Amino acid sequence: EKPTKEGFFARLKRSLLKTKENLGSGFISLFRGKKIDDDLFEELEEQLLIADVGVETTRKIITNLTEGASRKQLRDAEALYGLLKEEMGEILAKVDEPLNVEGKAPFVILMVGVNGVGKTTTIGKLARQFEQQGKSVMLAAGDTFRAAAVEQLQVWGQRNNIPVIAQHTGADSASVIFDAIQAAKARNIDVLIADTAGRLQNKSHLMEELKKIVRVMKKLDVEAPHEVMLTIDASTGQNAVSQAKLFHEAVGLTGITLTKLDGTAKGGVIFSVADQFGIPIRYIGVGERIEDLRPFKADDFIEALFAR
Repeated sequence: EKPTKEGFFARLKRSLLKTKENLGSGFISLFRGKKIDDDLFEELEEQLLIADVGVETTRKIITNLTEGASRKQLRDAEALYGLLKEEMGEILAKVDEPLNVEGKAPFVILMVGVNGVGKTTTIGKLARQFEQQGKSVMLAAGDTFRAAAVEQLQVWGQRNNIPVIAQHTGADSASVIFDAIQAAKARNIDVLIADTAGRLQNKSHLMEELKKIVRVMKKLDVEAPHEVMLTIDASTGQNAVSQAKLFHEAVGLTGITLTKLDGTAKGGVIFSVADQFGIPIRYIGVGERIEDLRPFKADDFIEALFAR
């Protein structure tokens, strides 16, 4: 066949099956045959919360939905579906801005996040995506005190013909990353992806470590890191929201990757993250393949979520 909108949406809809049970098309059974009254909005709120949309974001959706329904004096609950699609779409549109890594030498992505939420996999998928676009990639193994994490990137780089800058276990992360930027410049690398420590220290130590790295990058390039990317796991519920808060306060994020959307029946995390922080969501993980780490587009996501 050929690539088509229909084929793409068929797959995207399927990947969100579990989440669509409660959100988007999931709303249809909830509204069917009901009138609009306080009980209805309460049932909707409960459904939103159970899907991990989060109390504050749920409250905002319900308030805005109520106002919209009042402007039209809707009476039938079924008609709320369209307004909800619009309201939840508005939340996501504010953080729709795909990552553009072009035109730098190198474009530096500082990858932050806890270990175990898909950060290491996201590094591999992004590196391959950039190569598939015709860009050269290098990695920096900046999680220097975890031999396992360093060896993981080193072996992967070796097998995939991608250079990986790494030093002995216990090396200074800032120095590994400094050396990596230098190596990347010397080798005309388009994108450098730098891993960082995800075995959470205490907050002060996390802040110190990350600020140290950024400062050291700026000893070479005032624009590095061009992107500070958090990776969080959508199936972890409010853990992902709290993790975003922690890292955003520690270093200041510029982009978010949200993994494992296909793995949970409570897909509200994306709305909570969007609403709470207003940081662009660069990519969403909706499957195991490289291409399944999809650049995030709000309208397409909403269409898939709400399509019955």
